[PDB]
Amino acid sequence: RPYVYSAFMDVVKALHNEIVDFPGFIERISVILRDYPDLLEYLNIFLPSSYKYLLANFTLQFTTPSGPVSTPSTYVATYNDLPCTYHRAIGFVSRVRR
Amino acid sequence: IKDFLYAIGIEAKKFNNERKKRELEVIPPDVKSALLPARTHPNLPIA
Amino acid sequence: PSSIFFGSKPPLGSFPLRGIQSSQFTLSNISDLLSQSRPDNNE
Amino acid sequence: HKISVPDVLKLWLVDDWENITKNQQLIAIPRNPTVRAAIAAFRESKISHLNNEIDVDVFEQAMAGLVIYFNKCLGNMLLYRFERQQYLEIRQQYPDTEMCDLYGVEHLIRLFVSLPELIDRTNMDSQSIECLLNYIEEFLKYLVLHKDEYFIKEYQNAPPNYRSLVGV
Amino acid sequence: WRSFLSLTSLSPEEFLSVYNSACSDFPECGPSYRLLPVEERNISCSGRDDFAWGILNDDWVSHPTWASEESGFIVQRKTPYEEAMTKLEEERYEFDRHIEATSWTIKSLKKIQNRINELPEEERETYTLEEGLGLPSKSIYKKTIKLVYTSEHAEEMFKALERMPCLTLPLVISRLEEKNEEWKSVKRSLQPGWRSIEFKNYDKSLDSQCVYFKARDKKNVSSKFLLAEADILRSQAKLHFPLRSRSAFEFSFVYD
Amino acid sequence: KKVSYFYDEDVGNYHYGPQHPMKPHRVRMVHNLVVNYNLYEKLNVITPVRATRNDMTRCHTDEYIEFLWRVTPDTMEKFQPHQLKFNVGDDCPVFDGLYEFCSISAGGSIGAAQELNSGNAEIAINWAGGLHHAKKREASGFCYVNDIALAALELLKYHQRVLYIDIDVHHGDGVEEFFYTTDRVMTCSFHKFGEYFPGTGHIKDTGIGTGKNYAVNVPLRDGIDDESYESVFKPVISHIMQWFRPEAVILQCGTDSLAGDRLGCFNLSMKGHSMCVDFVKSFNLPMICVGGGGYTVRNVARVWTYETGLLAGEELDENLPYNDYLQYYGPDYKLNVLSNNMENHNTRQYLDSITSEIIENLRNLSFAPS
Amino acid sequence: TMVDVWMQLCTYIDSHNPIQFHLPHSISSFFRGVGSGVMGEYIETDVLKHLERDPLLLKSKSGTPILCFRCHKSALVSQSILACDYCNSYWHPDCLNPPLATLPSNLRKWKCPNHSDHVTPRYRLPEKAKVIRVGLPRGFKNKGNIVIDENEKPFKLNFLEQIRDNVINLRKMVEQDEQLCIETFSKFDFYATRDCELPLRILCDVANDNLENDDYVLALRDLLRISKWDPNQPVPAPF
Ligand SMILES: [Zn+2]
Ligand SMILES: [Zn+2]
Ligand SMILES: [Zn+2]
Repeated sequence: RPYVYSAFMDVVKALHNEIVDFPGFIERISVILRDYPDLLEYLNIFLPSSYKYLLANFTLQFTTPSGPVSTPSTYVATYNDLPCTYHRAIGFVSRVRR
Repeated sequence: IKDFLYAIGIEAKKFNNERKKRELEVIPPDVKSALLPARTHPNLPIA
Repeated sequence: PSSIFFGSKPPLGSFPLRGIQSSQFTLSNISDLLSQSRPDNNE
Repeated sequence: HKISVPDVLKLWLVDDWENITKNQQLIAIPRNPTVRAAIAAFRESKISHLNNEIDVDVFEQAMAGLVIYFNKCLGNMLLYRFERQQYLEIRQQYPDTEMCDLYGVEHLIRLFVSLPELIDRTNMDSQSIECLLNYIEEFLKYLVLHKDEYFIKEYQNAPPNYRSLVGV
Repeated sequence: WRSFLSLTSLSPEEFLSVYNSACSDFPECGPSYRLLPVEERNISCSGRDDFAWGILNDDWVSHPTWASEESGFIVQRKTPYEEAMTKLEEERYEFDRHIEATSWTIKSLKKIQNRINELPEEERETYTLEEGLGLPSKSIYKKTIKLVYTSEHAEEMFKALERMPCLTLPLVISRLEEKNEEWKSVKRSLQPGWRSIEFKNYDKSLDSQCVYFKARDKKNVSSKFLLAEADILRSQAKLHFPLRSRSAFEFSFVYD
Repeated sequence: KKVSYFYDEDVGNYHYGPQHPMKPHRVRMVHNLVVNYNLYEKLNVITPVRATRNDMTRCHTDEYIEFLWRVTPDTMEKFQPHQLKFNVGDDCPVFDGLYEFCSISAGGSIGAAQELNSGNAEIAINWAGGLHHAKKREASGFCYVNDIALAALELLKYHQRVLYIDIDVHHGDGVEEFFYTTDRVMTCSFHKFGEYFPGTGHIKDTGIGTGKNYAVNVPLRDGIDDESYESVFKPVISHIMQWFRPEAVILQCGTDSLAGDRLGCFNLSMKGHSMCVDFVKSFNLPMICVGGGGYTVRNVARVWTYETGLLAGEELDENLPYNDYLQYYGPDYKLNVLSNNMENHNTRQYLDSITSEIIENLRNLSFAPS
Repeated sequence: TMVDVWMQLCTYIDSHNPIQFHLPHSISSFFRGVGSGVMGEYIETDVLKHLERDPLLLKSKSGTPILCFRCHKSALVSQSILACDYCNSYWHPDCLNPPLATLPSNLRKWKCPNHSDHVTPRYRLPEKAKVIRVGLPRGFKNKGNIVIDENEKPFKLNFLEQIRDNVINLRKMVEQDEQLCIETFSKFDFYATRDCELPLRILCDVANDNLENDDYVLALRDLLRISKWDPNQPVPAPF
């Protein structure tokens, strides 16, 4: 299945060249279809976010909090954008200060 | 082909010529440009 | 760090978490003009 | 029996055909250069260089025939099916003025270009025919020369109420 | 592509900024708006002020039907079950519209009667109303009187109630009440057939594939389409991976 | 009681024609379900004050409104020419009490705006209104007077920026044409583009003049469902509220985008059509919820009753209580509108492409030097 | 004389029944593309010369495969594909830059985005137009659009040696790339997943960085200030 291989190497190359911003490489596992490469990527991935496989009936990914469950729709092109989080910070600090 | 290579060479040098940006202002909003330590000035004395 | 991972739905009353582009049927949703026009590493 | 229309005028006529028919654009009816005005300008310019009194007379009577035929002809074989609404509106607005004082060179040239097929049915003397046709040729040349002043520059879009009115 | 961007001297950031705006050439006003003549740009609006004139738009008009896209000329074909449900709804609307209009007019005229009757007796005998009886919404009253009586006795009864209200009101209230009771009895007598039609047709009105899936599954079950799928997947793999795809698989099913 | 509910007890008695889709009877259905759910206490009920010719000539022309005041189904034969000039007579039929119905709806909208201005309320509900196809000089699409535009003008007297969100299956052509050249009103409309009624609504219609990038059009294909609509609706509205921060929202809660509609071609349910209202309520901005389309009265009544309850805060029961219109509701008698199958056509690539384009347009308002 | 010509013209016109205008056949058949209609209208003569649109195309009449031009997929990742009526190309109706909501009408020819006539100013050629071959080698003003087609070893290797070598080289490049990336993990995590709380720091404790000041410019451009003093860093109030 050369498509999954090419997709994997493309995602890792994008993470190298800084296009897909590590939350964005942890997802784009819409190519799940198998639990063994995830269990094998365990020992190489570490944030406290190692994947989690419970019977791949559910593929919820760890974090320092309790960890998000995978979305039904595909890992829809989540790239990072700085002005958004900056405006969210402005709003939150204004609210807390008030 | 030989015309486009010469046509783009002149246009490219003209863009690099104007790419050198060194300006000082206070209270224009102009672009999301290269030299904006300006905004540090009007927001500073109050904060 | 938990609310940053699959954040394509803005939660309820907040400005967007992450930005969205297209993925031209690629099975690796990166591949784009972003991919084809970014540095990997007579003319 | 044939005429020599410049290519610029041919292009302009086809562009106006398209604009009025398919794109739903009309011409502002009250013109700044009048049909009578252009007729008088060309008449003055040609007489100022004419040679003998017989030629003066035939040119004068030719111009008179031209203006009377325009005034008698415009509303019968010179407009498209998308302009009859505008025509009746203009007749209601100015029922005392006349077409020679209302319309413009954009329609005078339709008259000129269509003259051959009309002289096809008419069968007067070849001398009169050739005089009139040479006069039309010189007029077309003068218009395409002074394009900048006589011809309109941009067309006008018909409003929704106008389009619902015409509907054809 | 990187070589072309190097020739043009365009950074990838600036290319991504310029792409969406400089690829497709559309007019600035959009593909559906167009400018107006100067004549009809100042039609009267006797209620506007300077603040409204500054904000509202009077220059660019939209295309309702005059472009190549006139309007919606393709009506969505519905399933017979949805059509039956629509017919049922329409029947109910007819009955209920008539009953409720009659009832509303009965109530309004009863209010007028209560006012003029609480009024003492001298003014009771010498009272009068105006054309429309002062109802803020006279259309319902006019329509219901027309319908209940006729296209001919309507004017007679109207003038009668206009001139002599205190005597005429009880009779018209009685007549409207009687006809309303008749309509209500007919509605109660017709209800169970409606319930039956609704029951029989409800679920199939959501089950739209019950009608539209046979003609779409015959294609997937056919053989020519399957062979074509195989061939096109082979071509696609050969175009994508030229070095590989001599060891690839067109289809990989999992049977667990 | 911060929800001001407008309802005139006459609105349900106006009749369009023999078999017409638009029926003002739905407002009466909604009100009966409300009064029997007991929301009448948690709401604030105001019988509206009728509009005037001077109030409607703010957005419409004097000749057009005078025609609407003078027309009658009998004198229509003599008024024939002006009819075909003003678009009244084919799909916007001339019926009894046309001016009265228009006055009721426009008065509801103007009163909602005045309530939001005076501060007596923060949410103002008017279902009789929402006619968003009316234009400056002609009726269109079962609409005669643009109460949305009149309401926006009344809001702008006190508020500096106003957002208008259309989730009717058709384009908000009238309101867009009204506010096409201004930056104080931004019009975001989600609609079905292609071979459909208004014809207008390309992704490229983005305004001209000062109102460049202040019309937002989201075209969609046949058969959108709850998840797809959410994925296109939440990002775009969040980005709008970020870049163009409004002080007041006007939400056209049109329910022809539901499933099983005589004229719509969408697949939303009661939940998918109400997550929109919830997302917009979640910003704590003053808002006017106006009605709109909707041509299947049972679905319309139940969905609008649920949305009224959700704005008031109360979570209504699941069984319909005893009302005078019970038989209208099907063999289940529940407060819900399920979706059908109607295979979708909106691919993720299509939705993502249109969303990215809209986001770039909204961002250009603050990037992109002046 | 021409007086009599005028008399005969007047007699003809007031004797006959009015009709609508049509310019002579010479002017009409002059240009290329233009042509009359059923009711004297102007219609361009570029329509489908063959005669609902077949949504999914898989095989071509020439055996050439049907793959989209931009994404190289096969009309099955998306339920519809489009065939350009001018070149041998196929496009997904979703891959075009403004994605087409509905497929075009099967009457009018459709033109893919890979042609130069989309950005040329329209012109008209006469229908007697000898294609001139311009000899000027460089510097020819040509109005951008009227330049027609720019008219002017068998090895028998038979080995898989180079194919095997290329496969091993690809695997080696992949191995090195994966090694570098999976070592830069545990730092990608820290600098990309906690990146949402450091902005909170430089917002709360208001330290001026470039992006903070750009956000303040964004808020000023939203509020539309003119000439008054900027209030403060935390008190511009689109709160
Ligand atoms: Zn609608
Ligand atoms: Zn494609
Ligand atoms: Zn092509």
